[PDB]
Amino acid sequence: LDALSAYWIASHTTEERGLNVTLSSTGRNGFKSHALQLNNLEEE
Amino acid sequence: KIQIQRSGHLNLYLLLDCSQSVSENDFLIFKESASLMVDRIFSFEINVSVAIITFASEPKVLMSVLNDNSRDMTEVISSLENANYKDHENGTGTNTYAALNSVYLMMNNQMRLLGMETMAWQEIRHAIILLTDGKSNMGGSPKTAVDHIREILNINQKRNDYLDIYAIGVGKLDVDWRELNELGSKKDGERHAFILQDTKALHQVFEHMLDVSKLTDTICGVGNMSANASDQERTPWHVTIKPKSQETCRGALISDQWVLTAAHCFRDGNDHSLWRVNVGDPKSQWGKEFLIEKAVISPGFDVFAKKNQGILEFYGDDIALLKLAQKVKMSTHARPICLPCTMEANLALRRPQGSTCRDHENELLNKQSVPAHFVALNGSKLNINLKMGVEWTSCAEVVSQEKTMFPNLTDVREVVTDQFLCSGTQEDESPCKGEAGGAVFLERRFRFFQVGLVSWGLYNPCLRKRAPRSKVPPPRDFHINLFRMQPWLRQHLGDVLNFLPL
Ligand SMILES: *[C@@H]1O[C@H](CO)[C@@H](O)[C@H](O)[C@H]1NC(C)=O
Ligand SMILES: *[C@@H]1O[C@H](CO)[C@@H](O)[C@H](O)[C@H]1NC(C)=O
Ligand SMILES: *[C@@H]1O[C@H](CO)[C@@H](O)[C@H](O)[C@H]1NC(C)=O
Repeated sequence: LDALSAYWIASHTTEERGLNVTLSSTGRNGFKSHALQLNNLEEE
Repeated sequence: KIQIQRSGHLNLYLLLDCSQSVSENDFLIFKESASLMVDRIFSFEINVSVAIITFASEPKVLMSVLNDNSRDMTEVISSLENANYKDHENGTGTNTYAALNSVYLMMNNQMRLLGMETMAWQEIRHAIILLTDGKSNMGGSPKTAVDHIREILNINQKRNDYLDIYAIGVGKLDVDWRELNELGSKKDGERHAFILQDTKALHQVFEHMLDVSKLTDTICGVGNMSANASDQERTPWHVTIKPKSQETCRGALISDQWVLTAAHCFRDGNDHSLWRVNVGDPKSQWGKEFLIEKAVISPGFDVFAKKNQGILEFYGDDIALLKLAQKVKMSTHARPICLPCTMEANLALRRPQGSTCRDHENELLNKQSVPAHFVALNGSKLNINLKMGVEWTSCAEVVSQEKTMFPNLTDVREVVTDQFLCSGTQEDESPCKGEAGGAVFLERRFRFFQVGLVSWGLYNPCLRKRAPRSKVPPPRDFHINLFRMQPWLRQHLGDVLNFLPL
């Protein structure tokens, strides 16, 4: 019973699945940066 | 439009046409307009650097932003009045291209001094104003120089706010309307070319030339100087107080959470939790309603204090203090008014640091008859005259003619003490009970200062509708003097405002 309990919790577990990225470049006007959270959809 | 904001630094480059086609008196009109122009910007106390140049056939840089004195008001105005119409005697033509090229050479030298990638050049937004008839006749088409200054600042859709160019003809000038359009190119829907007759029309248009919504540093006395604007914008400190007595009294904002009013307007008691105060808000004309954290009444205030002497109502120490539930969100419609004898008022007066309360009173009440203003029920601004010294006794001698409030009165000073000001003489308007507790304020250096509060008067016009009379007693109003109440105001406002020494 302990084995099935541990196996079942191991099978069904979910993480944040974050895919944060940063964009940065050196334009003639200066330097800029951005951040895009993707913990939970799609962003532009 | 010119973005009036704390972030970044402002440059104003004012170009003066000294061509022979422009007469000497027209150049004097230009200098007068320039004087008001430079005064208006420096009233907002932002980082602004001002350079002036005169040109008929060659450009004359009377002042450069590269010099540190360009940020100083006195040096700029002195150099403005140093301009002479005969400085361009040798060359009397019209050369706008030379002036624009001088501006460009200036900009190149400045970016060399500070740095290409440095933020000291990035943050700066540049504005150039032309006061000319526009009838250029040599030197080349100014539009090429207008384009030339664009790439040195990299002007495109993303840096639209960093450049502002305006060509306005002021005075009795044969103005070429077509020429002013190319120099003053329109951006979005905002015009950059105007034809005006006098300095006052330019004052109004230049009031529409400023975007003061960007900054929120909210120094006092920044009303609005345009008849076009709403009444609340003209007097942002004006607030509305309704106690349980269902009567309406008025008040003035002095900080983000402090309200001044009259003590007589709270007759039901000291239940400040039952009172509600309305302050102007840009979102709606009804304003935003706030609760009062705590109230302070003047302990020396008592309406029936002198009833033993036949005095039915005594307005001594008629001043009340209120703490709002939350801080007021500063905006155009919600701005405080600074008390005198304070460091904030000292900066508002552009005065040296070593100031005293008596000196501030001298600066404000510097005349026998000092004009003043108070806000009416409808929010309109009316004009009254303040009488002090010898005439102060004259304004108060008419209270002995009263028949109702003082059946038994023998001594004038027993009711009108040093705490009461003088108003209502000649054609001066008389505030009524609905406007009681409002701010009695003065205008100076484009700044507003509350010198008193409405307490009572001998006539009640409201008894939008106003009507005077010519029967004894004559109209006469008395306002509580804030200069005489400094101790208690410092007792309760010491932690709110940095009061100057007595
Ligand atoms: C202007 O910039 C200076 C830094 O040079 C700063 O000290 C000041 O607070 C800024 N703002 C003004 C004068 O309104
Ligand atoms: C203010 O309103 C008046 C009346 O409509 C109008 O003539 C004027 O152009 C407006 N603006 C200015 C800047 O005076
Ligand atoms: C004053 O009114 C003018 C009208 O052009 C407006 O641009 C400005 O933001 C107003 N400022 C305040 C403080 O109400």
